[PDB]
Amino acid sequence: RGWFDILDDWLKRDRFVFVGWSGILLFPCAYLALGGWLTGTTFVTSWYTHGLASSYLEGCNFLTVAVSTPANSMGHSLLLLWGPEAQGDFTRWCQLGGLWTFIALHGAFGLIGFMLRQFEIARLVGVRPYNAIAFSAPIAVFVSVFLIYPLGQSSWFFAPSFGVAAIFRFLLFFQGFHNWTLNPFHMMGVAGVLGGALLCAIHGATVENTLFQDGEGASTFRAFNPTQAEETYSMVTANRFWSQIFGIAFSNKRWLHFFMLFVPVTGLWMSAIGVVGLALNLRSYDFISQEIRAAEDPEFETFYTKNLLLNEGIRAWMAPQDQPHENFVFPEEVLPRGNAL
Amino acid sequence: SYPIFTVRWVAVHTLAVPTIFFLGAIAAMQFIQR
Amino acid sequence: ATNRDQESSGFAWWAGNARLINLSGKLLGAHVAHAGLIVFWAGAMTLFELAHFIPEKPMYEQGLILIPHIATLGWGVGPGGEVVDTFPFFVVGVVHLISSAVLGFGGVYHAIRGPETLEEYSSFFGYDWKDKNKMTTILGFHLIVLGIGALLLVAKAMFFGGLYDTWAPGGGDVRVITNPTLDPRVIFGYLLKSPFGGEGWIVSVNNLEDVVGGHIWIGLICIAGGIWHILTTPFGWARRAFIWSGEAYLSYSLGALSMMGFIATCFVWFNNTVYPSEFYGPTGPEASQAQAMTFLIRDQKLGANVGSAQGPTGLGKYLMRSPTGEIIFGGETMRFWDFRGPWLEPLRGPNGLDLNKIKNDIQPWQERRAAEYMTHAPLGSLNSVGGVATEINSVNFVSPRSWLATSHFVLAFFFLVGHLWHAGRARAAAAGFEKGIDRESEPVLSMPSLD
Amino acid sequence: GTTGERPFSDIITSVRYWVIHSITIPALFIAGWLFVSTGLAYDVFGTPRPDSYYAQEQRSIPLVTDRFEAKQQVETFLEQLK
Amino acid sequence: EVIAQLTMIAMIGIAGPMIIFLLAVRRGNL
Amino acid sequence: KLPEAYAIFDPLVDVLPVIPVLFLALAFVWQAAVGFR
Amino acid sequence: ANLWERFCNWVTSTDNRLYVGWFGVIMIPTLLAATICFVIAFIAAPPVDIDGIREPVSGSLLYGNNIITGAVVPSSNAIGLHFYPIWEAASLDEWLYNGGPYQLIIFHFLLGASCYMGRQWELSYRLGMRPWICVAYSAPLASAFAVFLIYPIGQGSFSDGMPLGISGTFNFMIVFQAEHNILMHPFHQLGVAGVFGGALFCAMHGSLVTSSLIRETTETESANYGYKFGQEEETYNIVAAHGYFGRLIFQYASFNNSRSLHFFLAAWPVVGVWFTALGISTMAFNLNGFNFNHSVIDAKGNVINTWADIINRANLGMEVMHERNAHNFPLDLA
Amino acid sequence: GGRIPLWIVATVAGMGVIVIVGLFFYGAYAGLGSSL
Amino acid sequence: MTILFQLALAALVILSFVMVIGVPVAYASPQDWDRSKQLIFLGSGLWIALVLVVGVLNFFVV
Ligand code: CLA
Ligand code: CLA
Ligand code: CLA
Ligand code: CLA
Ligand SMILES: CC1=C(/C=C/C(C)=C/C=C/C(C)=C/C=C/C=C(C)/C=C/C=C(C)/C=C/C2=C(C)CCCC2(C)C)C(C)(C)CCC1
Ligand SMILES: CC1=C(/C=C/C(C)=C/C=C/C(C)=C/C=C/C=C(C)/C=C/C=C(C)/C=C/C2=C(C)CCCC2(C)C)C(C)(C)CCC1
Ligand SMILES: CC1=C(/C=C/C(C)=C/C=C/C(C)=C/C=C/C=C(C)/C=C/C=C(C)/C=C/C2=C(C)CCCC2(C)C)C(C)(C)CCC1
Ligand SMILES: CC1=C(/C=C/C(C)=C/C=C/C(C)=C/C=C/C=C(C)/C=C/C=C(C)/C=C/C2=C(C)CCCC2(C)C)C(C)(C)CCC1
Ligand SMILES: CCCCCCCCCCCCCCCCCC(=O)O
Ligand SMILES: [Cl-]
Ligand SMILES: [Cl-]
Ligand SMILES: [Fe+2]
Repeated sequence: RGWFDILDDWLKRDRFVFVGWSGILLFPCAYLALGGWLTGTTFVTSWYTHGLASSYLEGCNFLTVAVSTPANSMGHSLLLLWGPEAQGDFTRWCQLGGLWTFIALHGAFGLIGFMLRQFEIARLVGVRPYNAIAFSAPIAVFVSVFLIYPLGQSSWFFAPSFGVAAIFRFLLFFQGFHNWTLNPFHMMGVAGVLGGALLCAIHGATVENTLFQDGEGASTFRAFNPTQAEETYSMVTANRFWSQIFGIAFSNKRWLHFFMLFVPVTGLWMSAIGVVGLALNLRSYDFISQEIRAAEDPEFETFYTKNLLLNEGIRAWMAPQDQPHENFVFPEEVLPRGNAL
Repeated sequence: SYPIFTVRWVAVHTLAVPTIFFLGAIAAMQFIQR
Repeated sequence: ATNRDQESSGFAWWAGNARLINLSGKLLGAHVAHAGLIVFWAGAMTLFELAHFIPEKPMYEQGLILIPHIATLGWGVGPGGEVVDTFPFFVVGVVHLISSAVLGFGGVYHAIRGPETLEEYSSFFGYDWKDKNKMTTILGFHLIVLGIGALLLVAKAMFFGGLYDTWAPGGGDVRVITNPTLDPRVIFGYLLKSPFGGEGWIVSVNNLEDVVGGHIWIGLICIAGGIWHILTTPFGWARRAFIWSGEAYLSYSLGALSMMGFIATCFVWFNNTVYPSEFYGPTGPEASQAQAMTFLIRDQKLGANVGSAQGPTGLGKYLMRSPTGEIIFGGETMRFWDFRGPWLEPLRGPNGLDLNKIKNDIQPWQERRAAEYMTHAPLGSLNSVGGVATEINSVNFVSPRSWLATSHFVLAFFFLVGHLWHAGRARAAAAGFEKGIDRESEPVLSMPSLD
Repeated sequence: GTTGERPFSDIITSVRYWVIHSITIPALFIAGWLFVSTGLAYDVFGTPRPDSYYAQEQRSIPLVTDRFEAKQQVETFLEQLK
Repeated sequence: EVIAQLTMIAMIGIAGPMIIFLLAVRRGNL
Repeated sequence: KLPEAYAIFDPLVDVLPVIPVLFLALAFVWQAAVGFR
Repeated sequence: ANLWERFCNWVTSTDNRLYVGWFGVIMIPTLLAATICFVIAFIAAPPVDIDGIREPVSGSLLYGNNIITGAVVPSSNAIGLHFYPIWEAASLDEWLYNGGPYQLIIFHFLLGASCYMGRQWELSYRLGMRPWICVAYSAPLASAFAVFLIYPIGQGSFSDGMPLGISGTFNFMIVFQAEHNILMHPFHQLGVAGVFGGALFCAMHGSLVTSSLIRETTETESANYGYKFGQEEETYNIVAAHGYFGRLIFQYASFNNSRSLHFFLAAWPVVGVWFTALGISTMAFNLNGFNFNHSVIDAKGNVINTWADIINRANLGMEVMHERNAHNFPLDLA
Repeated sequence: GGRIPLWIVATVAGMGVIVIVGLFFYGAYAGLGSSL
Repeated sequence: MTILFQLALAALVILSFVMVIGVPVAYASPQDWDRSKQLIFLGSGLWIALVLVVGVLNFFVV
């Protein structure tokens, strides 16, 4: 048997941690994305790219550490360690934001590896690959938000930085500049995520409260044998209950579990499409008819106009420090402010 | 009996050993004064 | 050897205290030992507070929740709420801490060495949950103990030195209460007050005579009810309406405690009589009113006619009318015009704030208190950065009123969940399907289809 | 079933395990401690110590504003701290 | 100082596990 | 501040309030000792 | 049999197409009242002086809104927490101006949804079920109480309750972030874990059961026809699904017990949403998110900004602009 | 092979994480990051 | 009595720490059923006495 068939044998051994052909891509890239984040949040600054401290070493805590995006002046440089910016100098690579592209790009290939892993294992064990299919939604989000979005903008600077508070800043940037809450693709995404959590809770609670008495203990967990043939809960009682409480109910267990796949996967795919639009500043920012009316009628006020005033506050108060390379100087007198505050 | 060096062994030590190192770095940082 | 594993008791370790349901003696131990933990905390915590207490800072700048309760009862405090003797705080602290040891001892005794069940050692201490006569007898005794406790507060107020009275002339003082309110039109009128704005149900109690009088009523009511229940057994209608089991009784009490937690949450947030702002800091409404007062004072000192000053909206910048016409402070604090407090009420006339009193009679002590309370509003971060969320680090402050309201909302909420959890379980178990649906007699299967 | 590796419950309760790791764990910890206490992590990664974010009298941030001259820009900001 | 605090809470903290440990040696009624 | 007589016990008083949570933790040390039976 | 007992049998009958029940006796009128008022108000209510400053906000479709911008607007700040039933107004016109529909709707709705929860307990008892579905619903229910009831209580006004509209919700969220830094609060961070994880585990579970459906159909027909309502046998192979998922991660990171798996699905989102509801309810009393503003300073004392300071700049823009005409004094203390 | 009881190793492991965490929370109040 | 009020108190502290560990262990080793029941009796009475002693001495050092 050829050397290829023997390597195949070893890669597909049943061991504690399955490896597979997909592992040659997955494990190096996943470990290095993870490792680069831990390394950067622990030891690396964002002083030269953002004017920010960003590491434990500098006195940040778990919420405020980040591996921050490269400076706007880097454009969309791959920021290779050996490329023209760092010129092989590791220390200068860190200071210029190289760990961001390092993590983003190894993370991208690591996600590819994870999906291939899902295909590989599904094939060997003999199951259908719906789990791989479902993981397309996390991938579409990661690609749309961390890659496509900055590629449409001026630079990687405006991608999300890898940190807790840094992502919160990203959220508020999207409100203030993109009016992203008003975007129907985001709204569908919200529905799919909140709807998914809903399905998760309601399906778990329904099963747990239509169980059959299959043992005599008050702890009902032990009355389940993974190899039993019989359903462990009553589809029929569950159906009656929800039919009479809510008016409709599931009657088909296969549809129910396919729906649980469909809802959040579809939601995340919709949100990814909206962010591709925002890559180009193709926002759902305004309603023209409201703006025409409001411009002419100073007594016309809605919650839509109230929220644009907030956005306008976000943009002017956050821009000088958030986009330090623009050298925005906004004297006190130009800042938008309501009375007193 | 069992093996003691496995793929698993490498996986755990690939994570475990940098984790301890990093923790000692972070502990030391709590005593940095400005 | 009894219960103590899953195979024999029916409950896994993570539900292990359910193994105690029919082991009255070990169960007695658990309750007493847990009472030890409560009394311990009251003791240890008071000593901690006392060790960390600086008498010249306000109590509410020091993270104190228990010393304020002791001070409110008239101990260690003088006029204005100044602390004059810390020894009583020490005594309260030490006596609870000592007492927890004896409770601890008796609880560990009953839980470990004492008899696992009591019903054979004596028919008085032993009980069956289904014995409705015995359960009301225990309820009866505990009602009497509660009525006694309410009358101890009365004893403290009327005979043993009085209570701190934030409303007392001259900035507040300890005061013996000699004429408690007994008129039930006042006392039970509080219970029929609406809980909405300007009314506030029982949270609106604003004088210590009503407070002492209500505890006279409640002490006597609890004592009379205790005797009632010792001597009676539940009527047929009550028998048919309730579930009679250990778990059901638990669930009834969890519902009660939940209700009480939500009430306490609102008490500490709104009421500045039994939670004096001298000790707990201003209420949210109080601090917001104090701001308008502060800048009214400043601007009037500069020469502004504050009564005729039209603000940007057309409403008064400083003063406006509430929707029933009372004169009140303007701006966003218009929502808080139901606020009443001793620093403000001297400016109040029959139509609300009196402009003649505002122009002429504001004393320096009112300006000081308004400035103090404005700058100790109960707003702050979880890491105790005082102020609005956009404030910079500097002031290390979160109001005791926030700590006490937030904690007890969370507690009250989870105890409502516990009520629903145990109440539903007690119903299911009494009817026999708490462990699941019987495959051989699934009730839905014997029902006509819906359509 | 089981994939043949030694059970973790077995290794971590074993004395050979704690013999090896009573040394190795604390040794790694001290190494990480020393990495920072020596000041070495500052120089590996280029992270300012508390005294080297700004020059004494300057209030501007040393932002890199050029792509290909950026490494040289950073080196120039570092010399202006001496 | 903070020494005494930590020495105190070190001793209190060990007290719990000791009880368990002692009863396990003496094959007590855990 | 405590009375000066008791000041030597200040560090002990500082740590007493955490004791009740050690009980909750002790329950788990105990159940591990009995294997969560 | 007497009228009362026939009525009681009907109320609690398990044969009604929709269960009524004693909780339903209150739920039905209160939900109808709230639903009818909401629909009429959303379409046709005139502008409402939400902030009490005689600046009416138009919320209804006939007064120039669309579905996204329309709302039933919260009642006037001048009212605060006072009860404002229709009969307390001099006229319907006054009641509409001051935002009375909002109180009527939210009170009937909270009452009706609490009884919805009790009704879930009640039917589960009549059917011989276990009783805790209602506990799962307590998580969304508590969330509704927080934004319509608790947060107004703590802040002193229903005018700061959540508006009944799409853009009004966004307004509520933005102002909340400015005044409480909710993103930096761990109970909201727990809520996000709850809902992201809930969606994750929803898709995981659906995909693993779908992956391991037993072949019962041909390629022409829907695989859904291989399951028959009421069938005694399971339609998928959980051992196979465990075999796939155990290898994807490792064996013990995978569930073999269906009951444990489904309890986990119930528990994760419910707990997370309990925490986020408790987040709103405790920020209602101004115990706000973590404040790391100017937490890092250098050897001289210069402030070294972190990402927390950048969040604070956005927060400040929200703060200084919201309700731009409503503040006369420099601190926005509620 | 099992010489050392699991419950002992768990408690010791447990108390070791408490201390490291505790230290990190101490550090939020002292030195870098304390605002002081 | 100063230094000796502090000696009563640290006596009390010490005895408490011994009672805290010893009482539960005693109670759950019914091997030492009778041997030990005399000791807790002594310990308990001695504890109550130290508390009383510390309580009166307080009013000579407070
Ligand atoms: C911890 C307190 C406590 C508890 C748990 C009980 C429990 C009990 N009592 Mg006792 N009771 C108590 C204190 C208590 N009592 C005191 C202090 C007194 C003296 C006043 C009495 C006087 C008393 C009498 C006279 C009777 C009972 C009875 C009963 C039984 C039925 C109660 C019932 O139906 O619930 C409540 C259920 C109801 C249906 C009550 C009415 C429901 C409405 C909606 C409540 C609204 C009115 C409310 C009473 C006040 C409004 C306040 C509101 C603003 C919050 C039950 C064993 C009955 C029994 O069987 O006696 C042997 C009985 O007849 N009790
Ligand atoms: C699957 C593993 C894997 C993958 C996919 C990547 C992928 C990447 N790494 Mg990472 N890396 C890895 C492992 C991996 N790395 C490991 C193990 C380490 C530690 C040693 C690193 C350390 C590391 C650093 C330090 C950096 C990267 C960088 C990069 C990026 C640029 C790589 C590049 O240009 O390669 C160029 C090389 C190739 C594409 C391989 C060419 C292969 C041959 C020569 C083709 C010849 C064809 C031949 C004629 C036909 C033969 C046929 C056959 C039958 C024989 C890319 C995202 C850079 C980065 O992230 O910058 C932002 C960077 O700076 N990597
Ligand atoms: C307030 C907290 C509290 C209290 C009072 C109790 C009390 C009790 N539990 Mg519960 N339990 C708790 C929390 C609590 N538990 C938690 C958090 C869990 C989950 C981990 C459990 C899980 C659980 C299970 C699984 C079981 C119990 C059982 C029991 C009972 C017998 C235990 C036994 O034999 O111990 C034996 C243990 C020992 C002898 C070890 C020493 C323990 C002592 C008490 C230490 C005391 C130290 C203290 C400092 C002494 C100072 C004395 C001083 C005053 C002089 C007892 C009444 C058992 C039961 O119901 O029996 C039928 C049982 O099976 N519990
Ligand atoms: C509500 C709590 C409670 C209850 C119902 C019981 C019930 C019982 N205990 Mg336990 N016990 C408790 C608490 C409790 N005990 C505590 C706290 C301790 C530690 C001091 C003990 C220690 C203990 C032991 C060592 C023994 C019992 C025994 C008994 C049984 C008979 C007791 C008897 O008849 O004495 C009658 C009671 C008296 C003669 C004294 C009555 C006067 C009381 C104590 C004064 C009231 C104090 C006041 C209300 C509290 C505030 C004071 C404050 C200023 C400090 C009975 C099952 C016995 C047993 O199980 O037999 C094997 C036994 O030997 N108990
Ligand atoms: C980047 C880079 C690289 C690599 C690196 C790596 C690979 C690293 C790794 C690293 C690592 C691998 C690290 C780790 C660390 C860890 C840590 C830092 C941890 C910590 C943790 C903690 C702290 C936690 C704990 C806890 C808590 C907190 C609570 C709950 C519980 C518990 C216990 C879990 C190289 C060479 C290529 C070069 C270039 C660049
Ligand atoms: C049963 C059980 C349990 C529980 C237990 C409990 C809960 C207990 C309690 C106990 C207790 C509750 C105890 C107590 C104790 C106390 C003490 C022991 C005290 C003492 C005191 C003193 C010693 C003092 C002194 C002093 C003074 C006098 C002054 C100042 C200073 C000082 C503080 C030093 C558990 C869960 C674990 C497990 C199972 C079983
Ligand atoms: C002290 C005081 C006072 C007074 C107080 C009083 C006099 C009170 C009373 C109280 C009361 C007098 C209360 C009561 C309550 C009641 C309740 C809370 C009820 C409940 C009910 C229930 C829960 C029922 C249920 C049911 C039904 C309905 C049907 C069938 C089934 C059952 C039975 C379950 C005042 C404010 C002046 C001031 C301050 C202090
Ligand atoms: C008052 C007083 C006193 C008393 C004291 C006492 C009462 C004590 C107690 C103590 C205690 C009471 C303690 C305990 C401790 C405990 C602990 C230290 C635990 C921990 C735990 C852990 C670490 C866990 C782990 C684990 C396991 C076991 C299993 C599962 C998993 C885990 C990992 C969770 C004295 C004498 C000082 C004198 C002075 C005064
Ligand atoms: C596909 C897998 C890719 C793995 C890549 C590993 C890369 C590690 C090598 C780093 C070498 C940097 C030194 C070169 C500097 C040259 C700069 C210059 O010529 O100006
Ligand atoms: Cl606004
Ligand atoms: Cl204002
Ligand atoms: Fe399922």
